Amino acid sequence: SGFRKMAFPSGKVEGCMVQVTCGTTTLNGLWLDDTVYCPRHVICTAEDMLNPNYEDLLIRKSNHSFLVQAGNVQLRVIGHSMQNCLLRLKVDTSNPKTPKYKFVRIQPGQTFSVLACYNGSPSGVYQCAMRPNHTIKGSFLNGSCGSVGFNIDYDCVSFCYMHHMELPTGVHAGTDLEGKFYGPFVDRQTAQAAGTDTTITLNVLAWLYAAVINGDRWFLNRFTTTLNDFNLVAMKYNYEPLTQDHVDILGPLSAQTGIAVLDMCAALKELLQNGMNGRTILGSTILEDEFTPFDVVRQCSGVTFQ
Amino acid sequence: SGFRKMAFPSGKVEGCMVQVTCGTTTLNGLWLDDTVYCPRHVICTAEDMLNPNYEDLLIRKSNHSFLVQAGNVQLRVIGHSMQNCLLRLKVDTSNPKTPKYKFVRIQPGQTFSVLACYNGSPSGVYQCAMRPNHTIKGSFLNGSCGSVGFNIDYDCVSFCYMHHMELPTGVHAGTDLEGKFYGPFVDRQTAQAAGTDTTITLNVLAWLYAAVINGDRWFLNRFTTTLNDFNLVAMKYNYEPLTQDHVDILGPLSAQTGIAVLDMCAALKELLQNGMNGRTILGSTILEDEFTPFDVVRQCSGVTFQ
Repeated sequence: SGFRKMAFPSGKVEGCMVQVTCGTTTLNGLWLDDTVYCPRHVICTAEDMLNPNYEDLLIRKSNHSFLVQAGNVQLRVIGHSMQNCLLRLKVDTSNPKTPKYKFVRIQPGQTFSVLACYNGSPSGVYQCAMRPNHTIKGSFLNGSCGSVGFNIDYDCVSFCYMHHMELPTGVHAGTDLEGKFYGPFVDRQTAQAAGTDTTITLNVLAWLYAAVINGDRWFLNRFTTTLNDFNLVAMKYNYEPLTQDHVDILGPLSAQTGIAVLDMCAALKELLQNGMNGRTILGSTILEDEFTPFDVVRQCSGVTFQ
Repeated sequence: SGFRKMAFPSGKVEGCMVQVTCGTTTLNGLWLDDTVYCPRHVICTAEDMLNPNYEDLLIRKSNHSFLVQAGNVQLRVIGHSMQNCLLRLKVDTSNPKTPKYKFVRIQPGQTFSVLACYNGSPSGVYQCAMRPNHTIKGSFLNGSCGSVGFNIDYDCVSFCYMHHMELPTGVHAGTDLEGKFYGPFVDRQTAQAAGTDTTITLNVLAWLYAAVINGDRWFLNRFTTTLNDFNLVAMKYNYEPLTQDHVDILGPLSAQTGIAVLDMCAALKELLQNGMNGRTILGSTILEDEFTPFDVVRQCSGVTFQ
């Protein structure tokens, strides 16, 4: 029982963190086998960030312009190249702690764990979701550029995010591990605001299912709804439109609880229209949208508390 | 700038988790140097255990009775004993991944990270607090017994909790690493239940200081209060009584912000009596109580772990 915003154990990622410095700029890098990945803006001074031309800035660097350190130990750079917004540095030694891994680009609304680091040293791990507008909703730790986001399946680490920039509203922007930004953001220190954001409907429904599996049914009702009528209501509350695909993804949770998906949608519609009347669900006074259906299945019992 | 709920990097603890099996009962154990620590109820019946006689049951147990597995390696048990509600199994191999560590007994209100584990394999990590009623609102499923809670200072892991039981309300109970339960709970099936709980005043105050440090300061006012008058109000809202010792613990945050603790208490009184009137504090609509003064100091000062 219980339900928490839990992250994946971070050990496999801890053993890959390093520090990368170019000039007076230092940030975190990810060391896998014989390569170190980091934001290309490490080659930029705050000044450069106003209107940088990375091709021109990088051609002026040599392998020895980069100092990579694992702890207090320097790793010699023997090659370098830029891949989109990432710098790939080949080093002369391999990381024996490299886990089995994959690079994946996640979709908005999906969740991942972030190992926040400073100067190549881990400070903490937290769980978050890629917002529909491609930003991450929490507050990052100072100097966390280069810290990465990941999910773990069995013993394979799927890296999906590298932190690059800080946004005006205080939200954060970054890229996947091929160096492509999530969202309409670029690595230039200029005002760029996030598009409008929405509540992740699929996740809110997943979470209501978690509450039922854990024994609570107070918010259910005797009504049902069509997908269309649900969207007509939910979209008035800034919720992402719900699609049949989303409905299909909720199949397993629906089968485990005996509550048809559209019946749970009728419950959510009422919660949006009438509020929670001072009550809580899974300890929260507001509807939570940072747990995917997969997160709920992984954390909750496969046996509903009837 | 930067502040959110985080767990400590779990790598150092992941390297200490093992699976301990006695017949049909399998749970988790903590492997440090040549000793494996685990809940003594690992030696109990099949899916139940009403009033077991532990000292008697241990007699009919040989070292060979205990199957300990670290990853895919069997660890040969060469000794066993009981220490309060824990079993200490001596194994023939000292854990190569043993971190610098200490065993500490935390106090109510204090926080720690929990590494949820099943079959000796780490599954997730989250931050939680020891509730004033000596239970933790964790997230645990069958097979999680033996999972541990800890804090990390520099490179030293302070273990403070080992998981043993789930109570009727879905909250959790366990012991320190000397095998002594937190609270009046016992490792047997009884009618034991969690007592009433209170909000952790000290932590709510620490969080308001975190808010101020991060620029969220609309709730501050020009007044103050006596401790007694604050408690008269807080207690009506089911907040733990604030003591002079708690006021002292907040000294570092009060000094950093220049806001006297009793002045912050006056701000909190106003929040409890009038609510937020729509506004938010660090993005929250409610007052958070699972960040200690130390968590705030560590996070807002940028500490990392080696």
